Amino acid sequence: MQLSHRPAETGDLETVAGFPQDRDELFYCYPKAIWPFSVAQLAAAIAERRGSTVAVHDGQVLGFANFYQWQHGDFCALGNMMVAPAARGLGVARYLIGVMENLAREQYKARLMKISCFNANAAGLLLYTQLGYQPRAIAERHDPDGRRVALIQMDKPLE
Ligand SMILES: NC(=O)c1ccccc1C(=O)O
Repeated sequence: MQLSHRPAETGDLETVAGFPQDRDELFYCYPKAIWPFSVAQLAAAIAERRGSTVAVHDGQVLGFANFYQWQHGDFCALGNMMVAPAARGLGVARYLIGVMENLAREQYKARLMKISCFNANAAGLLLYTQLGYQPRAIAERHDPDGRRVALIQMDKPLE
């Protein structure tokens, strides 16, 4: 695994929009989106967010993330974390989170990163825990079927 990163580009959109594999996966990384995901929905998110970044290995875009909140001197909130199915479990999310932490520090002078994770996403909860994120609160959300879910709000200091 030899990873690099760069800002997302329009030519990346179809690849990245292909990463969520079902309605649940889309919900866990973009709960406002509607299944099926699309390039137009992804581009609309990018336009209203900051710091949209891809991770690349062996000439392939394998991961994407951005910030859905950003407050200079204060914090950023990581969003839209998506990884190519074949590249799951291989450190791509871990790598991108590190890159986004540096970007929050550098671009926003952030002292904290916030990550919100839906309760069903065990893999995310475990990874964010390995990376030093701590749970702070639990908020109620509703999934696309109107079922109540729990959004675990985590954070981590950035010095
Ligand atoms: N902004 C959110 O409500 C959210 C919550 C959990 C995971 C991802 C996101 C996201 O849209 O990026």
